[PDB]
Amino acid sequence: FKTDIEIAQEANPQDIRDIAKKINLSEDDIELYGKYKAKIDYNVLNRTKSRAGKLILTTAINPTPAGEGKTTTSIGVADALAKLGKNVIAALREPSMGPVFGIKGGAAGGGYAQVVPMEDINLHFTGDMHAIGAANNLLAAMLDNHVYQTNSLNINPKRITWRRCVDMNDRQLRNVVDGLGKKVDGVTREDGFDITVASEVMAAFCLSNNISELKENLGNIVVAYNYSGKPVTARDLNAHGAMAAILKDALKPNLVQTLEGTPAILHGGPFANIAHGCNSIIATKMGMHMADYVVTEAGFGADLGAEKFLDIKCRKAGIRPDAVIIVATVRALKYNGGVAKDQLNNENLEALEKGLPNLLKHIENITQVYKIPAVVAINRFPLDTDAELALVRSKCEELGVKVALSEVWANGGEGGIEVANEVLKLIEEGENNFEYCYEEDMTIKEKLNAIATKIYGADGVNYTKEANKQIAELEELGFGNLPVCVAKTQYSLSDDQTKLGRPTGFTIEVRQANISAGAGFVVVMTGEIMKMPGLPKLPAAERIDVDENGKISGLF
Amino acid sequence: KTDIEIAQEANPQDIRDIAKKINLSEDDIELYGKYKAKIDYNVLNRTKSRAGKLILTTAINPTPAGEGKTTTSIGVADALAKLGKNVIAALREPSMGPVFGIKGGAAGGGYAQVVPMEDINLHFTGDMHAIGAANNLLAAMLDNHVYQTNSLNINPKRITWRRCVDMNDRQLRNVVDGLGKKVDGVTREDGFDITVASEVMAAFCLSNNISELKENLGNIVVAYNYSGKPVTARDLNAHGAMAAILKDALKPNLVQTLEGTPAILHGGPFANIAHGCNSIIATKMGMHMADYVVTEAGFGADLGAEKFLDIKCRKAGIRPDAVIIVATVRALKYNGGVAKDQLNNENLEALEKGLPNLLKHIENITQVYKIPAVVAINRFPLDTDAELALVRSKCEELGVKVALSEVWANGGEGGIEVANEVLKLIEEGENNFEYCYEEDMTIKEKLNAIATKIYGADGVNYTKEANKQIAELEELGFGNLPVCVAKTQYSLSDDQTKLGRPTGFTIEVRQANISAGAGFVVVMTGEIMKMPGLPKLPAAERIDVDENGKISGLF
Repeated sequence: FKTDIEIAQEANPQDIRDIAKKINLSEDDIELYGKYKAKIDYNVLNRTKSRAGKLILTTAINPTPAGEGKTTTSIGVADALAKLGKNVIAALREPSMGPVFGIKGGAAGGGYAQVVPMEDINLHFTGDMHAIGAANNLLAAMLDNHVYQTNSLNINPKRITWRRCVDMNDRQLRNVVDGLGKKVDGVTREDGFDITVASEVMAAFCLSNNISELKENLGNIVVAYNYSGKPVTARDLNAHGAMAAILKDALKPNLVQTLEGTPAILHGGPFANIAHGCNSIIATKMGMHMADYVVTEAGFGADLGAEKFLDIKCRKAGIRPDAVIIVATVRALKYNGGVAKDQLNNENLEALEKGLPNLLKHIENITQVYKIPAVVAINRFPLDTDAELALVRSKCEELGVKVALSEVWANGGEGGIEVANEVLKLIEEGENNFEYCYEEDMTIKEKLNAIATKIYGADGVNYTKEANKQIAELEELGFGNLPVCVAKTQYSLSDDQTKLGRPTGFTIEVRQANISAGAGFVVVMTGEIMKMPGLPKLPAAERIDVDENGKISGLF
Repeated sequence: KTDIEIAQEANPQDIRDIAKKINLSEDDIELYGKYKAKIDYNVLNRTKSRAGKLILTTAINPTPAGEGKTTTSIGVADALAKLGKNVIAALREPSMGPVFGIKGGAAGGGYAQVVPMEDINLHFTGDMHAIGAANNLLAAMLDNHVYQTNSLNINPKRITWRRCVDMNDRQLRNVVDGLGKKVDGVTREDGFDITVASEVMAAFCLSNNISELKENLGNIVVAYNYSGKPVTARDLNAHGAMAAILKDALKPNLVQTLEGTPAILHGGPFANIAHGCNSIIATKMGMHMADYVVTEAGFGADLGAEKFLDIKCRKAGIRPDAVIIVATVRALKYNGGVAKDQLNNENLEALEKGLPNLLKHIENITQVYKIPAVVAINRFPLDTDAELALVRSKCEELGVKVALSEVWANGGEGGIEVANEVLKLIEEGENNFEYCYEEDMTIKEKLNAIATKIYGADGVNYTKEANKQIAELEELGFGNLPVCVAKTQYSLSDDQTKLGRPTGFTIEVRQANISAGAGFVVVMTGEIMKMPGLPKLPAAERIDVDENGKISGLF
């Protein structure tokens, strides 16, 4: 048994200039950040011909307390396709540095399906998070400056929605009052900080097809409302040009590699509840432009990440997945059947059949609602009996979807050959009549009803009085044509985190709706959301140390 | 031509070729593009030093118009390269915040610049972001400790640590945080500084290595307990994580001048509440990789040079071999009573009235610190030969040559006269370097030595709160540390209107604070703005990006 850090330290990563050569990138097309990291110039998309690569989307069932192994499968499949002689790129998200100092930080993946360098990725990496935060906080500085100087835009201070950010888990900054002191020290008002990955800049950063669309999206950001009730934008403050300049280099995707030398692109990392939870469009487009196959993923389960990948990202990017990988484990399905977190290692065919409807619902959503070829990837554990694996296979064969066993955590690309070959079969043969869940012409409530009934399995959607008032205001201002991003719990298809398996007779309770005009969707809240996490009693930072030679210990 | 046209028309060499000039291998540097690199600080442990000489560039008290101190440092470095010397220019990295308020600007000016100018003004190599992340992590765990248990018995009204952001945001000067539910923290007053004002930056620049950085960060006093005792970052188990955040940032950044001379940019603290010099690691790396190092200190010789010598050189164990004092005829005539609009006209009477300012800085460098000095005059076209002869005559009486500098328009060729006099001062080797005070003196004795010897004051006056704060610092054991005086830079006194060389004045001290991480006591003679504000029409409104990602409007 080797830890993930031991494995990353014993692997021999190639010079990134050689990794770039695998995808036909020259020295003038990349900017080095050391010998193991590089940023890819996004202008290469204009002076090279596209390869029209295939898009493979990795999703999973609803998260369980001790699983969440979507990324290990994405990397293993990418390494597997490389073993089979394919030109493949893995497209993933960059994690937030903040949580590393609270709860222990981890690898991009795990076991022998990792991305290297592990230490840099968890920390500053190539500086993307700092640039997003600087753009977010510049807009806030220019907003408060306008109100302080003249307020010729007639901004109402009690209606300012823009919040500052920091890449730290600091509960102290959730609710603040600033602008205190002398008359030269600003205008007093209530304010607050989010974690940087929660900023709307991050969502617009990840949903821009190029630098021109980024500057336009940043300008459309609604930061406040005037006394007449009309939105005030970053463009009204003449700030989006400076924000785009701060993000000029950050928008270049970051090129790294897996343990086996497979090219990997890490770019962006928004939330999967108040945002779409996918990596940037630029990274996915660049992969499809430079490679024949692209393996990407979406956060949480297929009811949240895959739904937002298809109904938000793919719509704005003009792309369509050719195959979908649905990751699940026998332990996770038995958890949906009533087994506690301590009894999962024992064989239980009865609870496996009670939790299996969860996997079956995600299969029906991908294959019958969106009409995309799918394959179930089971991360096999040693104590998984042949009767348990045969039951999951039989119930999935009834829906026309194969079940491939995955062992990428211990064997790397060799553990994903069975999944990769089934994906290649789904791409060559098998139909793809990709359909969205809803259409843009529908109203906000019609789109919410389409998601809850088709995807979640609910009978309908209920709204609070505040929700009905906010939604109607959005319709009057012209935001009813945009997609909706539902912020609900990930542990269940419903909004109740205890309804495991496949709930039926339930309804969705909507309590808040806000506009993210930069990214181009409406955030609909079905509960309370923590946009700024807190530090525990004993933060992981207390164990982090540096020796006399500059070597970091205690990160993991 | 503007500074951008000169920087855009220049052909910068690949940074790997610049590294070869200073005997750096490929494994000794980390590339940030082909024009920037970070130097592994571990090279100082596996290679032998060249024992390079240290050249300090300072100037007279700043004037509201001319500011060519950095331009002279770069021009002289290029001049020494012309003479066949192995030279490195060591300078500071500017703050990104002000770029969005007023203009962004060149590292230098004219034909004495450092390239790439766009990256230096913006994210550069990410050092500023790392300084801010460490500052804000310590603040997060400080508030977290009080929220969880407060077993250290921290008094919230006595928390001195402030958060930071690299933006000119006046809104964050005075805040109240910890509001809301019981899970949202402990309510208290707080505030933000600009990142370069953080104490992390001063300790970052005053650490000889990564081990000293982690120890200095641990000594940072963030608050006081109810018993009046200091609470440190080490008490919070925070300095290990802070040093990790700064592991790569502590590596000096390698760039180049317009003429290919190697240049190192690292650190940039304030020159009033801090020492206003670049990092010790950068200066040590320069002396380790080159035979001559040209560095500078912010503001005039009464502030930057005093803190470079009495703080930086003390903690680093180095001593400058020569000092360059930069001045202009317009600046000296400004100290003589001429307004900002009448400076282009000849005025030999006002030139003699403002010259005592330059003469005072010469006496401080040569007679108090006993360092060879040379005056570099950035010559303007309307400077008459009679004006240049008067400045020369008054300086020859003090035993200091006057060399004319034209590096702004001609580059290294304009600084050959300055460079040759520096080498002449160096080839003698006589080192009688003395500090202004000694560590065993008390805080009040150290302030009196600075005010009388350097500033020219009769003495130092203190308010009752200043006497109370200083006495508290003495009880806690901080009286053995150097002092960093935070006063106006436009005058030798604390009154910004007393130009020239004031005589009958006294220094008024109103507050004293401890920066135990950096290792000095900050003494203010007035109010200091640690968070600047945006103007009515910020330069950010002119910044734009085209369809290919080219930035316009930065300068």
